[PDB]
Amino acid sequence: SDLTFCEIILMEMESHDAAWPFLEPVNPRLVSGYRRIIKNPMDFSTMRHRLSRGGYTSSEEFAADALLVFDNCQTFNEDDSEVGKAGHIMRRFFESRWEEFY
Ligand SMILES: CCc1c(-c2csc(N3CCNC[C@@H]3C(=O)NCC(C)(C)C)n2)[nH]c(C)c1C(C)=O
Ligand SMILES: [Mg+2]
Repeated sequence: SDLTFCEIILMEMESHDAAWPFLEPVNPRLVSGYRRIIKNPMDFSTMRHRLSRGGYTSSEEFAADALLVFDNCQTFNEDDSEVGKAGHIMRRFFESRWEEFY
């Protein structure tokens, strides 16, 4: 039941217009300094894969990964960059959906 809500939230994030920076892992070969600055990368497909194999024991673990996506986004990208702007939309979306489930 805890995992049901995560499937709904993850499905909605995956299909969101603003999800485009977060659908796949950042390729550090293409992004100078990413490996240096971001210690714990995370993205929606990594969450999908972990959800698929049953690798989340609780919804709190799922939310930790979601928040990590947006913490990494704000650590690496300017708030007015295209990726930063998309990350703020996605972060607010996640927080608001998470709250109306718990
Ligand atoms: C800015 C990199 C980044 C992305 C991301 C995922 S798809 C994407 N793009 C697609 C089309 N044009 C804009 C941009 C792009 O390819 N720019 C060229 C590079 C910089 C890849 C050489 N960007 N997602 C996250 C979370 C990122 C970071 C650094 O946090
Ligand atoms: Mg926080």
